[PDB]
Amino acid sequence: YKAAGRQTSADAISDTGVDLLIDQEKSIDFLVDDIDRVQVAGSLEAYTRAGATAL
Amino acid sequence: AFNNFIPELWSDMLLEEWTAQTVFANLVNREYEGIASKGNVVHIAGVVAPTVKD
Repeated sequence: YKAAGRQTSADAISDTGVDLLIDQEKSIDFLVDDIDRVQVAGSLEAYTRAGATAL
Repeated sequence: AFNNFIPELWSDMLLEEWTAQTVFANLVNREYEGIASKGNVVHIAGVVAPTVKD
């Protein structure tokens, strides 16, 4: 304020910004064959849990 | 001297042999003893996970 004589004038304010882009879209997609579902030793629902764990 | 009337003595207990404490059969998994009631092989299978696609 002292170097300015004793003058003051008002500045314009401004902003910065960043974009959160929601640009990721990812998928799981697999077949459970009915012949395999019948012929295997037990439940295949562990593959639905594996798909969820992968995402 | 008493060549005939002084006994020799035996202990009635055998000394049992000193042997290692067994531990491993209590530490490993026993779950397949349910299925292994017959046959000479157990097959165990594991999941391969589905791949995430973009």
